[PDB]
Amino acid sequence: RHKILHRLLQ
Amino acid sequence: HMLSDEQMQIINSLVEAHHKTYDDSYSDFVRFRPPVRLSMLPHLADLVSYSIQKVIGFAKMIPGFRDLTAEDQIALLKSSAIEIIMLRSNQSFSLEDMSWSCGGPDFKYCINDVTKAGHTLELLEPLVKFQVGLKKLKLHEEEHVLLMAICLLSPDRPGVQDHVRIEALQDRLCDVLQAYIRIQHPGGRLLYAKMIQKLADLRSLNEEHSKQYRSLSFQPEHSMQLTPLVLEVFGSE
Ligand SMILES: C=C1/C(=C\C=C(/CCCCCC(C)(C)O)c2cccc(CCCCCC(C)(C)O)c2)C[C@@H](O)C[C@@H]1O
Repeated sequence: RHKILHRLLQ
Repeated sequence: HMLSDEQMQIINSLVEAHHKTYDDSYSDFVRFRPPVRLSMLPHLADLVSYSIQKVIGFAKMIPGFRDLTAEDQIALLKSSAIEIIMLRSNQSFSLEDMSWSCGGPDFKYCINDVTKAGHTLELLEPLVKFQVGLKKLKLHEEEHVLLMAICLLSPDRPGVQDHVRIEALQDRLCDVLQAYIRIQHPGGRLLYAKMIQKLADLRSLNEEHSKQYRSLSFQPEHSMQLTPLVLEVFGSE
């Protein structure tokens, strides 16, 4: 739901 | 009367974290959409979107932030990102100018452009006042780094679920900051309370900004100027 944030949080 | 070893590891890994995620050359500012003097909105969105990426990089290097669930990490970042950006911007805020200074004259942001980025003095009057307040504290970078980690690690944020564990972390960080001032800051004997006072100031600025952001993000001709990161992080999901 927070696609980018998950990605950035590795 | 003396910092322990773990207390000074926390300090060391936090100062390393900040040095890796803040660039005093500001050379990356030339990859944003240039500022125009809502003509300032595209350059501000880019500036803020870039800064959010730094804050996430910094957060990941805080002892034990990574060990939270990914949901708790997102909740902390969504609520505290704007406070942390206000915090770290003190490094570029000048008292002689009363502005932020991150380059030549083009990356000098002044407040008279406030309405050009779609905000009002109702936000930039307290923000500037906050920024000179924080500058007067004349913080060691240890203390400045410690306040960001304490700000980020607030259990009283919407979305948090494990507000015991993250209160423990926040406690371990204040014990360090409390002790750092006692042992290492000359004339540091009421600085803790003043700093904690600044935390509550942030919640007030946060609010104002979140109210004003709502007005932007609801007019699609303006929200089309933001970046996807900004929309996801300052969004409501
Ligand atoms: C972001 C940072 C640096 C400055 C940080 C600023 C500098 C404001 C200049 C604006 C003054 C003008 C040009 C209008 O007159 C800042 C931080 C927190 C909050 C706000 C309020 C406005 C933010 C709008 C965000 C949206 C539009 C998406 O709602 C601003 C520079 C450097 O310190 C790096 C740091 O990370």
